[PDB]
Amino acid sequence: XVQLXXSGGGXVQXGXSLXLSCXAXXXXXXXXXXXWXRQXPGXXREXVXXXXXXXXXXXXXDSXXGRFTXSXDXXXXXXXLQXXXLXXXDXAXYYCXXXXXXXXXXXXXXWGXGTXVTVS
Amino acid sequence: EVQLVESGGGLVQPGRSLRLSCTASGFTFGDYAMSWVRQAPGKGLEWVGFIRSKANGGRTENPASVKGRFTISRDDSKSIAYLQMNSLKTEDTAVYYCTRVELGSSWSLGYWGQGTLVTVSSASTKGPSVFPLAPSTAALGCLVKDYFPEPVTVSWNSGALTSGVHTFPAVLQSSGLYSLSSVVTVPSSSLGTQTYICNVNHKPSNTKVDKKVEPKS
Amino acid sequence: NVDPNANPNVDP
Amino acid sequence: EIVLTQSPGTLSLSPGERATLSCRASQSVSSTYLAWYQQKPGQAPRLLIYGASSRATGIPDRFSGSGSGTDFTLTISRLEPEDFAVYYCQQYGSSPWTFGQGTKVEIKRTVAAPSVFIFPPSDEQLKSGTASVVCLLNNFYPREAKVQWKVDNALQSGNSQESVTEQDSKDSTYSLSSTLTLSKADYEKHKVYACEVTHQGLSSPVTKSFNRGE
Repeated sequence: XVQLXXSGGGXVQXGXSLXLSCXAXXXXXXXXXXXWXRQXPGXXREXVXXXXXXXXXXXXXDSXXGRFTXSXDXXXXXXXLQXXXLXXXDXAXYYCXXXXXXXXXXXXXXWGXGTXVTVS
Repeated sequence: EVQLVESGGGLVQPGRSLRLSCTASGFTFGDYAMSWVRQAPGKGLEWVGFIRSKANGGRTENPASVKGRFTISRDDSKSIAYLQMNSLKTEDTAVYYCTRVELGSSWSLGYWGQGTLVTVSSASTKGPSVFPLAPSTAALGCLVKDYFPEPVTVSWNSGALTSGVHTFPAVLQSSGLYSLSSVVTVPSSSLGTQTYICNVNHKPSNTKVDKKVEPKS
Repeated sequence: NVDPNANPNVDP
Repeated sequence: EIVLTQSPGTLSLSPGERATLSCRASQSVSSTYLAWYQQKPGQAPRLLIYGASSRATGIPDRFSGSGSGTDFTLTISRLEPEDFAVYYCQQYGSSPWTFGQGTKVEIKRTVAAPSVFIFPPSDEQLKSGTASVVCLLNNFYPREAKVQWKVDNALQSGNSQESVTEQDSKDSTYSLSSTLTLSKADYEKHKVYACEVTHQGLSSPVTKSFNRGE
């Protein structure tokens, strides 16, 4: 019954902005880190950003550092990814995953089906 | 200025005793409470007890973990605080710090010595065996296994190779002997021509070893 | 207020 | 005994930023009886703040404290390079005096997934009667990572030990070595040896493996 659902994707111009969201069902997320991944056409899944528990910080991939911001709303069981200064190479399906390890080792057992982001 | 110097540490077997000394200078030793704090390898700080000044009764307090085994005393005519450590266990292995307790209503630990290491073990002195971690950028290294006591030093190519070198902290094995690895990353295209040697020195056993690490046949 | 056994600056 | 719980365990910040360190007590502690200590790598602890808010002699102005009851805070207004260290809170209002488990202030950088290498036991070691299989995780960040040993698809638990380097001075990464220990007889009874690595920078675990005797 543990399910993740991403939304907020769409089509934007180069230089535009998008705010992705990931809603979790069947479990409160406040105890677990939430990570964003993306998969561009013909390439492997790639880490983007992680929001750890409140106060434990946020970490980012080098390719998005300075442009993306991740945040949490534990009361709504949702994590967000604010994407600014978007480039065509940011086109990908974006996924969120729960790190099942409260010690943050990256045991990604539950994944959403993804939301499409297109920069064209 | 305040100076505190611990001494008396070293290697001791379980069940035996040790007395640590803390030689104080730069202040009126007899006016202050003194306290011992210990830190096991890689862990946090643990209070081991305090002794009050003579003017405040000169009695001691200890936590349950060392109650009945550790006793603090002081010699004000010498400005020395002591920690008598009886019935030692392996869990007592730690760096032991002597500290001065500040005067007044807020008795923090205002000054600390450099600490003295106490190792409780029944193990015997033994030099390490050095085994290759052969490369299949490539990574290679040396396994320095089954030595006692700490420490060993590791260099590569007599110190000429430092880029990409990682020498890891030793782990205490269940046998009571230590083991550590030292690795280095090097260009894969260079393996056929470049010689890589790890230099291991275990001074407590007068063991020095030069191990050449190359790809296996 | 303060446990006497925690106070190193006062004789219990 | 009053348990002091410090959070977060590791604080990842850049030089020049402000550091806010928390110390939560399982019981109410008067601010008069709380202190903060700093331990730099390879050094003894030193007093920073006592009485929750009062500075020790010679401690620079950027260190300040606040709080009362159960929630206490150490603030470093601007991190200087030498401020990256371990910080302990301490209460001395009840017996036993206790310390928190410590908070490390480390340099923040971008996420780097580990490079993984596996090393079979050497033939030299095998003649001795023991076999050590070593898994290396190189130059990753942040520090949290998991190594799982598998021997013919059997997950190994309780027969390995790990060691982690300190943060690298040039690229701010960590490296980890894990050693799986087996008897020679056990080692020769099996074929496939693998270490499986997870890290928050990996979308799926990375497995490096060898077949004994190839």
